[PDB]
Amino acid sequence: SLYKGVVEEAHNVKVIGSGEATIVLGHGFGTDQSVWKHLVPHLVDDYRVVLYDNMGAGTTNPDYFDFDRYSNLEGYSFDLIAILEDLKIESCIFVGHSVSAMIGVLASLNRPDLFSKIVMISASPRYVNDVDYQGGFEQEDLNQLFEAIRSNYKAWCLGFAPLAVGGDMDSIAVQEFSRTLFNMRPDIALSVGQTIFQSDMRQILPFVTVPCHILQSVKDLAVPVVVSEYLHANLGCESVVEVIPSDGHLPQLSSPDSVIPVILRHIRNDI
Repeated sequence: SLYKGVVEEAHNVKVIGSGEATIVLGHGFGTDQSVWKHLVPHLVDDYRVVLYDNMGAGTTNPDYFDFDRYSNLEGYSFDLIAILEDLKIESCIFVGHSVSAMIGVLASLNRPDLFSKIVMISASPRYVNDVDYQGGFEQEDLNQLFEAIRSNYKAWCLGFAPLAVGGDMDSIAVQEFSRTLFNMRPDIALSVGQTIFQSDMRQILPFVTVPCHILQSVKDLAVPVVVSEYLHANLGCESVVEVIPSDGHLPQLSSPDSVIPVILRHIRNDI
């Protein structure tokens, strides 16, 4: 089949660890499964861990990027479901970073039986400000971002990576994220950037039935703190919010000492 060439090969699927329960880790825009490097060592002894890359990431084949399939987030949610079915995983804890949080939400709406919980990191149901909604961006801000990608992809990557990652502009996390951003095919980065930035998942939040743990940095370029409160209030499922005293959109990569313990508590404990 209902959701789908090897699925495991196309998504660079890696299955590691051992245990009764399975954790599936979904990464955000501009990075890949390497974003979970500091988390994975704390999971492998207790859980089976599934890592995969989103179609369109620089580590994936650009010839497999189906513009119709990925014209909405549902295309990524069907790839996630196909990965779970391919592996015969009947239930998982899903940890979704950035766009993967909404991808996970959508997959749980299509298949709630496959998810016991969703742990979101840097999630947002809508980036653009609306009448009674603070997303953090005006349409003009996105228009400037897309113009910069059209004009000079390399310069945009170098200017955007320290802003998205936060903290020290010469850190290893900034260098890793500039590298994975620049590994994307520029036209795919622009197409995906537009699909994500123009998404609006608000209407479906009350229909979510899988419990959600909402985690984010207090200072995140793409996610005002208010978005975490908006998610908690509007998700129809049982949810909990934890705002971390950290800076950055990829905090599990840039501040692991303070961020990893928080992610671990939400994975290991139920609401």
